[PDB]
Amino acid sequence: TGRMLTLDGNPAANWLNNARTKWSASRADVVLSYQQNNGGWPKNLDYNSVGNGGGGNESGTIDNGATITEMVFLAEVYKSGGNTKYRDAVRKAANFLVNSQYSTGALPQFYPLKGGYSDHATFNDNGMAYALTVLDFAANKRAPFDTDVFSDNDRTRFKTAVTKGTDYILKAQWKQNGVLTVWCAQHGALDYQPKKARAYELESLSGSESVGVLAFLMTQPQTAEIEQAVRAGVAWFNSPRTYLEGYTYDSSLAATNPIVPRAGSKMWYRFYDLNTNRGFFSDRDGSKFYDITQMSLERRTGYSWGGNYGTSIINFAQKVGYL
Repeated sequence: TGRMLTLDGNPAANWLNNARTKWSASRADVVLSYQQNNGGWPKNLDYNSVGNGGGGNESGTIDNGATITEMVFLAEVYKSGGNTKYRDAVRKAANFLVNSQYSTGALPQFYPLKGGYSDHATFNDNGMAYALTVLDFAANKRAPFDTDVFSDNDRTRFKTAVTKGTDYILKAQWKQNGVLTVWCAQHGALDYQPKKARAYELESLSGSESVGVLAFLMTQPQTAEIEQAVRAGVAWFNSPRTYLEGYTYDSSLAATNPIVPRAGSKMWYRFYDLNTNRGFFSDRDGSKFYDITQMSLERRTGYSWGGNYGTSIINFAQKVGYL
């Protein structure tokens, strides 16, 4: 309606609403106990298995759902139970995210900056896209942030951060021989270029992370340029030059080859070549190759090299008429 798309079925919104009750509410004190003084969480943790934390002075991170998940969860616990220590934790977390943001809008994996690939704009593990989703829900007074947790001035700051992040995403979207496509799992914070991360994470279009970036963009006012960018990304996911036809990724078969023939099924690669759009593989030696059986056993079983990534964004695009 107008230039706003529904949030019903939006993958980023679904992640956020699920995060509100990710753990038992009785785990709130254990979650709180790991928050660093800068407002971020230090690592991804399983709060159903760990003991009490002891705070700390290390860098915060958005690796593997950290910080963004905890802050949404604690905002909901505050909404439901009224204990202001949780409100205060959420305030520190939102400030952490904004403090981490580069002038260009990029969000790093770790902050304060640790050097290496963690400094890059990090789409990996839905980090930057879902962090911007959290800030956008906060900016727009959406539950669980419709309590007294934030002021009007806070929301103005968050809207600015979301706008900068959107600008970053639009500038980083990869032009493949003149055609707008999608994003690498990480890009240069200042130069917008695709970057490597770990040895086996090469410069590429990301089949895994580009879904969440498109979902975040679909939460925003659909300007002419944003509509074009989203339609381009969806068209890339829905192209026979991108998906593998009559295949699925079965991780139970990873001992030799998880990419297997299957009727009525499409598969997306985790990594595509920036220029040729060929699905590819890597390994701990940083090599680039096209036959997954050439990979070390530990990397083929220890990391997913493809999946059903496109399904959720293509179905959502169909729902809202973006095909």
